[PDB]
Amino acid sequence: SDPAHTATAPGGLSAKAPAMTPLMLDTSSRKLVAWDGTTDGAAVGILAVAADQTSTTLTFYKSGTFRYEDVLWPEAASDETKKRTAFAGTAISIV
Amino acid sequence: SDPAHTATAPGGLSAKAPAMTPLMLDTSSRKLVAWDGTTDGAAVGILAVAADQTSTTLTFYKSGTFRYEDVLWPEAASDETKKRTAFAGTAISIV
Amino acid sequence: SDPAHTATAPGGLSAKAPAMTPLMLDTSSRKLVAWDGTTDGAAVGILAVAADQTSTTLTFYKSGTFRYEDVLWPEAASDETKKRTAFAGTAISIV
Repeated sequence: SDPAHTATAPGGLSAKAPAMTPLMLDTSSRKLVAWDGTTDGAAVGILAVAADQTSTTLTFYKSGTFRYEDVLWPEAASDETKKRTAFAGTAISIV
Repeated sequence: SDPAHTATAPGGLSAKAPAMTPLMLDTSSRKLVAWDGTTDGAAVGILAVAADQTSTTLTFYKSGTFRYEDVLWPEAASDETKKRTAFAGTAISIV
Repeated sequence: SDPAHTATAPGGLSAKAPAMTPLMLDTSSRKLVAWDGTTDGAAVGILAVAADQTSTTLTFYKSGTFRYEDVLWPEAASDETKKRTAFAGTAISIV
């Protein structure tokens, strides 16, 4: 049914991040960074391999269905519905 | 070919919506609602399972290729081109 | 591996475009046109069949993984990172 395809892109993480972390683009450099949890519609992917500020390239999921309880959401994303639709319009969804 | 993958998310419809209805996010709650046909780029999916105002979860297509004539476009979407590219950037397209 | 799915949409090119040309929506007509290389986040597809200003329909990739070296980026897209994440959030990625 729904394949979880991976992808790679330049990383600009501020700190170490585990797999299952939502990612967004930095608006200035357009590197992948952790989603802030507060910018609506900014999530673009889910980190697939743990990484940090030294990681030049990140490996991330660009498709699939992920359980709500399995994604390591940022604490600032305090609303369950906005998390559940954080990937709407991408090939990623939340169950 | 181009399988049509489904997804689920919280719903906030105000009226009955048959399958094949384009959906957008509500800008306040970020629940899935009917695409208004007037906010450019806001369509995120196509309802897969008929639903209504009591539906708490909507089941929607997040990929696939759909015939222009089969999608139940909102009437306020009066321009054919803008309908045909309403899903550009998503995994959905119109033929 | 990650299938590259095609799509069709109304085209609005003003010049010849070979296959592998990044595409964006025209913000007035919402026809598919060449990505300018400067509007951040506007790339929505990669042309799959060469086209020109006479083409009424463009045939494009809406998913897949493409090599950075194979995509025919516009000259104005001068920053490698911004090209590499030009499709983030779509079903397309760059390797």
